[PDB]
Amino acid sequence: TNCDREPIHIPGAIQPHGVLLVLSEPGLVLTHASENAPAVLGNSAEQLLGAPLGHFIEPSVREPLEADLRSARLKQLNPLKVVWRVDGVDRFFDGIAHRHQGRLILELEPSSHREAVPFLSFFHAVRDGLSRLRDARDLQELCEAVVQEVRGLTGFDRAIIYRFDAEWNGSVIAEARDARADPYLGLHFPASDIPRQARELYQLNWLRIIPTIDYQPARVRALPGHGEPLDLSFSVLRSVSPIHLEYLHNMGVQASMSISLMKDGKLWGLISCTQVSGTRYVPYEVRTACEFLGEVMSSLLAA
Amino acid sequence: TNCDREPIHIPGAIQPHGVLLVLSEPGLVLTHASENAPAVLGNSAEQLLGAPLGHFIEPSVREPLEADLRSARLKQLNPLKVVWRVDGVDRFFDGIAHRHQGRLILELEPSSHREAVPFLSFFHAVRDGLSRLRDARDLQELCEAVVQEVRGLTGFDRAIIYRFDAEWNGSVIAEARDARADPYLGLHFPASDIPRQARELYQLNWLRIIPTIDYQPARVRALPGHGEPLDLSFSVLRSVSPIHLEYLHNMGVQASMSISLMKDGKLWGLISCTQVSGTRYVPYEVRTACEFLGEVMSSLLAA
Ligand SMILES: */C=C\C1=C(C)C(=O)N/C1=C\c1[nH]c(Cc2[nH]c(/C=C3\NC(=O)C(C=C)=C3C)c(C)c2CCC(=O)O)c(CCC(=O)O)c1C
Ligand SMILES: */C=C\C1=C(C)C(=O)N/C1=C\c1[nH]c(Cc2[nH]c(/C=C3\NC(=O)C(C=C)=C3C)c(C)c2CCC(=O)O)c(CCC(=O)O)c1C
Repeated sequence: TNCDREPIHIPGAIQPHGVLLVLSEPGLVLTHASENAPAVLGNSAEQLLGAPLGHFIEPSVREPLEADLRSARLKQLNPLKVVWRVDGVDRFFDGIAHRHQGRLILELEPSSHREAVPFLSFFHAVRDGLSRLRDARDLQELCEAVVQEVRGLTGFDRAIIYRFDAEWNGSVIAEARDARADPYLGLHFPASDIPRQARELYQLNWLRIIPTIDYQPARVRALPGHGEPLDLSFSVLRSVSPIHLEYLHNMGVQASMSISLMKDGKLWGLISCTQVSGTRYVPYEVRTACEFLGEVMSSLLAA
Repeated sequence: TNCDREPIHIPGAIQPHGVLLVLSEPGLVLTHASENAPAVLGNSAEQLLGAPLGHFIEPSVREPLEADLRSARLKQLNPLKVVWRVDGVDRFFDGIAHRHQGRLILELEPSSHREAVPFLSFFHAVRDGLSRLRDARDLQELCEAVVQEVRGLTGFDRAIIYRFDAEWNGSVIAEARDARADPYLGLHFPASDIPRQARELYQLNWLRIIPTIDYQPARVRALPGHGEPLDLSFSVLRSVSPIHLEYLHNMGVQASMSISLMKDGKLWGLISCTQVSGTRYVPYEVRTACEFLGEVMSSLLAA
């Protein structure tokens, strides 16, 4: 059987800090809703399933949101501004929507604290980060620049560059760390620690975040006739493989984030961040800044 | 005498769509002010020279603005939010401040129309642009991607990649254009069209914009004992060489913007945009998005 066979893209559940909805097209009827929607949204699955999205959206946000969800050209439009009028009292969310395997999936994460101008942090993060990455004169300086930059933006206890060999064993070739985190720099690990179906998924979906490894997976409920396993390959809230969560627990890690490094269309390595402390709910603008720096580093893996 | 000798970094004047101030440190006393300040700011040079900056700033913006100007770490903090309370009635500006040759220069450009969330356009421009640049498989596709991207963001009639040879002659190696603009693709030009002191300045200051070639230069006035030619090398409002403005007039160009392409610390080429139509007051977020794409392209000039 071994490591490579557990699926991972169809867990049937999400990480409960956000809500996952599936929307029909073109009508935007909710055909799936994750069952943590009462805690996060103020509505039940029963109120949600089969209702049109617009019924729950503050009316002045509604028309542009529906226009974006139908756009196809959908991020490029992410993040979507979603304002949920429940009882009502608005709740504010960043929507990340995508199409995959014929379904339109909308993920909702509570909008960040502040007031502190939208997208200003991303502007500074990628400008300052790009010039630090360009200062690097070789691969090893590039790696150290990225890991210092990502740890600064996220606050993670540890950030490494994890590089794959021929073979798919990995090596910790650069590390930035708080002093509370043991040093993994220089360690090599077998290929099965990131098994083959994970590596294949990470060639397509370049960012994953587990802000706490202790969560109760929120099942995705569906209208009768619907689900059938939801392919969650491109969903940021996808519940991750339980055996990886026990790897993290045994390693003493409470939260994780990694970013794929690509070279010639093939997975080259990861930027891997870990928290030994407590949780790490990285905000949207920070995650996206980090993933953007991973793309820059990936494009600089040349000569 | 010839082309290489006219200075260009000390014209004594600026392009009048913004205001240039020089500030003492640490006290932020205005020692220089451009003479278009009545039109743009609502104050005269006489009211400005020798007054502390804070006297003109809306009080809730004032402390953070002064903190930034003293920071050193100054962009990284650009753009500064500057709210000018004159009579009073607030006016809103993006401040771009820099230190050079011992002076602290603050340039003020009216804040953009809207309402349309700050920095959202930059977020989308650099994300969408980076992935189009990464799609390029060789230098020629890179060049065509950049020129299509920059023309899309700015609306310029023409955008070219202008590459320097051994020698500093130039070649138009890629072009995107409205059909109203004659094609320069494939043309070669002598080194003197971008003379040596311009090329040296452009190795240090990677962006220049002339939103209309028909402007009355606004003299920079100074307190007695002060100016002495203000070195405007890193100032975005620097009035450009009059002979270049007549080159543009004869070429039939009403507005221009170029971005330096760097390779191994040496000027490699320019992204050059021209308007045959009318003016081109490119907004701050667009200019910065374009310059960021120029840095990415510069970093990809490798192998
Ligand atoms: C055969 C089953 C598995 C064994 C044994 C094992 O050790 N992992 C197994 C399955 C598995 N791993 C992952 C994802 C994963 N694994 C890592 C490994 C590391 N994290 C570190 O900090 C270090 C060394 C310092 C290593 C090595 C990483 C980075 C990841 C990516 C996720 C993350 O960033 O935390 C999966 C997929 C989990 C999922 O995507 O659902 C599986 C099934
Ligand atoms: C000896 C004096 C000069 C002669 C003769 C001439 O032709 N230019 C001279 C001086 C000069 N040029 C510049 C800056 C400059 N020149 C160009 C040239 C081109 N623009 C085009 O569209 C093309 C071809 C399609 C060419 C060739 C460019 C792009 C620039 C940069 C400024 C801009 O983007 O418009 C200067 C410096 C002007 C300044 O920075 O003050 C000078 C003195």
